[PDB]
Amino acid sequence: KSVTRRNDIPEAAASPPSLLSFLRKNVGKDLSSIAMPVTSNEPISILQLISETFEYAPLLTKATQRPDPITFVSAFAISFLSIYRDKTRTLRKPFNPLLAETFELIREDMGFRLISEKVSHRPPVFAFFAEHLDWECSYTVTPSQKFWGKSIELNNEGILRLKFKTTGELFEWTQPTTILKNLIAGERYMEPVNEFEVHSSKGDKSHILFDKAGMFSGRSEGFKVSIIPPPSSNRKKETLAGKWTQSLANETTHETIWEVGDLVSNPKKKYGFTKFTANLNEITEIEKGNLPPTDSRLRPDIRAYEEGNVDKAEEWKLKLEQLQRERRNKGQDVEPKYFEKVSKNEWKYITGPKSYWERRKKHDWSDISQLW
Repeated sequence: KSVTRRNDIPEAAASPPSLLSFLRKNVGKDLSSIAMPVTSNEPISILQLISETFEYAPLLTKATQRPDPITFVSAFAISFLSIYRDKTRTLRKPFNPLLAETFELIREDMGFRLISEKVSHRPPVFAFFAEHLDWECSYTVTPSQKFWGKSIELNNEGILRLKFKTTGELFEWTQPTTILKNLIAGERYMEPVNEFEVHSSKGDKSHILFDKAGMFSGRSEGFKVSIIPPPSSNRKKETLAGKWTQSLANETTHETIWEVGDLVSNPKKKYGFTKFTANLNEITEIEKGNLPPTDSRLRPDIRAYEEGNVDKAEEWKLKLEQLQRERRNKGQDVEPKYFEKVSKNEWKYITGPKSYWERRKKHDWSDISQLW
């Protein structure tokens, strides 16, 4: 089957405040814990933002059908950076999810479904489990940030664990470090820095290096990928090259491996959102009447903000934060329901009759409290 998606969002209803303005007043605790006006946000939650990691999920499906899978897994690993191609996207940040807030994403068109939940508040920890007939991916992540004096370093702490359900081959990697520049003056923007590697359980390794730029060459957009197969294997060494803002190709054959999709119309007025981003917070026939009380699509502050009702969005943002603080101080914080902690910095999807997907089949949410 299929569903018609909006592929668009209302234009931003307010001008973007300056992040630096808040950094100077909160010298110490960074962003995630700082009381920010709703105007500093974009209309999605962090769970929805991280779900964009799967915008190009078909690359994973293609990987399970190719002899050199790490080439496509590498493309997939780098692809998420493309959401920042329109610098407008770097002006605001997603809403901080509430503890126990969830976000499901079923994309029949790409053959996968994803479920996510905020499993810890201090520090923030988000758990993700994406499944396709031929692959699945787990991720326990904690976003982090540290200003270097003029620029801020952004990182997602946690290993993305991909598993081919066809062969069992595993791939792992930590998302690359990115930097937010021009916080003082000019047009703010983000760019990846340093390098990172993707590792296969079969020995293969991929080394991704981003071009260095920090004084003239403008925003760094290019990168190179060196594929190194293990010895005694029939796979050979290969190199890939491209720009995370546009495409990636095999340097030897010049064959295109990945290309960016579309942004919404007039993106400068719509947070620089991709069509995929614009579709994250939409309730379609897929979700209607099937969501637990905790889905990000049900948050009133995000919804009001999306629809341009700023004053109401601010009031709701404060209200949700206040309700959570009250629950917390009483020692009555809500416990996550769909993931279980297996170790330090590692959560795992709970299977069984009370799993998210099993509950969804029968609207079994009677034991799920209303966070707002």
